[PDB]
Amino acid sequence: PEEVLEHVFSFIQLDKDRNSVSLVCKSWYEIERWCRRKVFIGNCYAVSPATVIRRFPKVRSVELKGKPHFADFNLVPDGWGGYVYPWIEAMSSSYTWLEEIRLKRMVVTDDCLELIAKSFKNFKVLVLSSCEGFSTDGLAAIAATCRNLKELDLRESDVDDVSGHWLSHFPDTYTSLVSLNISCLASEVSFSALERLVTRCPNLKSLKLNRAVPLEKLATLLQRAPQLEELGTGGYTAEVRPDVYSGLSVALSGCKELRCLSGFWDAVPAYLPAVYSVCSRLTTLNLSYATVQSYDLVKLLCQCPKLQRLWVLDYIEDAGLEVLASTCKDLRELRVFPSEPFVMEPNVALTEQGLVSVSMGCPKLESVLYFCRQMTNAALITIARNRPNMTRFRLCIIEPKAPDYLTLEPLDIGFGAIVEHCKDLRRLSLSGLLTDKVFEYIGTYAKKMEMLSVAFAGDSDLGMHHVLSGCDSLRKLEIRDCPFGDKALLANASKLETMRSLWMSSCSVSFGACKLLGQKMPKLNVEVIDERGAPDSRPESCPVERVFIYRTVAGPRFDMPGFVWNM
Amino acid sequence: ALESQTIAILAKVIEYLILAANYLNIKNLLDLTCQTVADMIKGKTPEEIRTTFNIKNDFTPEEEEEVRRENQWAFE
Ligand SMILES: O=P(O)(O)O[C@H]1[C@H](OP(=O)(O)O)[C@@H](OP(=O)(O)O)[C@H](OP(=O)(O)O)[C@@H](OP(=O)(O)O)[C@H]1OP(=O)(O)O
Ligand SMILES: CCCC[C@H](C(=O)O)c1c[nH]c2ccccc12
Repeated sequence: PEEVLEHVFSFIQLDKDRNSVSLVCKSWYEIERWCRRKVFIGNCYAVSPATVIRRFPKVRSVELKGKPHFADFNLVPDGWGGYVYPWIEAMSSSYTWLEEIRLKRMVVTDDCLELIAKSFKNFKVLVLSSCEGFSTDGLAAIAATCRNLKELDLRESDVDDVSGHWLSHFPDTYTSLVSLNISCLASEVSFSALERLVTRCPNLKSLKLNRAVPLEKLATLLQRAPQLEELGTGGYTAEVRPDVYSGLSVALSGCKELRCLSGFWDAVPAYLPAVYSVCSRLTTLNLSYATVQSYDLVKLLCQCPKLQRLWVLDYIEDAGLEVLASTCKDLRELRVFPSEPFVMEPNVALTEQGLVSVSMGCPKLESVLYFCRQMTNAALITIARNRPNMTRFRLCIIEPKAPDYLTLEPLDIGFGAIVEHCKDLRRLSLSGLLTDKVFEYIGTYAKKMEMLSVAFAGDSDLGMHHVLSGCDSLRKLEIRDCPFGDKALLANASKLETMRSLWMSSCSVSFGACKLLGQKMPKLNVEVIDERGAPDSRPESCPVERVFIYRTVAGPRFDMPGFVWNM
Repeated sequence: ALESQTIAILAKVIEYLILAANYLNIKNLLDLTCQTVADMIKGKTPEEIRTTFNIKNDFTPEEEEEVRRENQWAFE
């Protein structure tokens, strides 16, 4: 009975649950749209501003993702798309009460930022995860205008460096900042502006600095920010001096609420110890940019018993992870990045025994990203054996098509065990020497798997076909340099419709099959992204460079650059 | 005790269905019941729900499908 329904509905905040209510009857469809607070739009071309604005009119929070994931590997050329302007314009006049905009991998310009700033009075949360196309003039515009701002989170964005002067446009009456993340900025912000800023903002819980803030100034900021829950240091290097060390040590330990640490660029082993007051209550540690050798890392990790997330270079090494394994019983997620990929010549001693160790040791480990240079099915089988609760596993063997190094064999059984034994594996990245067999594996067992990424693997379309055929939960599949082509793709065209997207580049998908697929399937945009010009000026049997395929309810897009073609 | 600015069947109202908590204006209890009802739903299909109430569908597949498409393709 309406009022009551409104209120019951407010308790439901899950997109899948929201959707689910909207389909019970016309009447629930109706109440529900009207009191929908946020929309998640994982593919910005899947639907149109106007469609969204007109269904869900009282929206306070919008999330948009642009380019697909393989943009992070440089495999989507510029101009491709991602433009958010149309969204701001549309929402600008329609969404007065709009508070948050989280964009991922979109093009965002100074003009957008301006328009956000101008149209949105209650505007509180701007996250720009991996965006590009604005400069600090844009951020100035936000600083100056958004009286109520709470988050300015620029994680990974590519900014134009005009000047670190944008930050000082926050007016002296501004206090409401909760989270500031400027790690991608190279522009040196004004230290006094910042410091003054940190001080009048009593609710600021997350501060992530850029490299330009030097170690020596860290302590000062922290004295102003004693209630911080997350800190990302700036530069973490300096002349060794016990004044400096000590000022650090105290300020750091006056932050009793600190749980996450990152930053550490150029970090000096002499100054990490400063951070040991925090270590014992720390849940997230991100040591990705520290090039500190293993023992140092070990000394830091020994005293991190409550640690849930660790990202670290492979400098940690096997011994490293052996420690981690006895030390952090609560560890949920581990990411080991490479320190030196473009050498095939082991500069660290990080092997598979590392991950193997962690997997007996951490009852709760369930997300992995691991870069090593060698692997075996026995490792993988053991890992799968040990970690049935695993839910994301991304292995990345550096030298491609590398076989198991003891038996010289494919890694198919290795990975088979992962997918067999890890019934909630919701995500997966593969590497090493792999035959169509792994795919039969994936297809038979990976039933909950949502996301698969594959490179230099498989034998024939039969690989891709097992995957489109068996993987019931698939949402995103992305393939590069495999011998998958037309057969697999057309035998399974209707699957594409149950999936947010598929991406294939440097594969064997002919221009011919692209056209056919377009025709069979009006409602997919089947996009050829190719850089040698008109496709119809090559024999239709010729492989396209890249094709990107996604369902949409909006038909072909209006912003294709010159090297993109909708079939 | 005294609350519903609707003020200002007896059932458990005093020893503290929604209808009408609602009523009579007992803010807090509305929240007590509405949150637990909401649970009745979290993680249930649209059929599963309309079963466990007494809303019979009035969606003719034309529309029932077109919504499910928008929902999934664009909002999930
Ligand atoms: O949910 P999606 O629409 O598939 O977005 C996913 C997803 O984000 P959420 O899980 O937070 O919703 C991944 O989360 P996990 O797989 O890590 O649990 C995230 O992974 P990471 O942020 O941890 O890397 C991943 O990021 P990415 O694709 O850059 O690896 C991102 O993918 P999208 O680019 O498709 O959003
Ligand atoms: C810098 C992050 C790289 C990890 C990436 C992934 O986990 O998606 C990955 C890992 N192994 C892969 C094989 C094919 C395509 C993508 C991957």
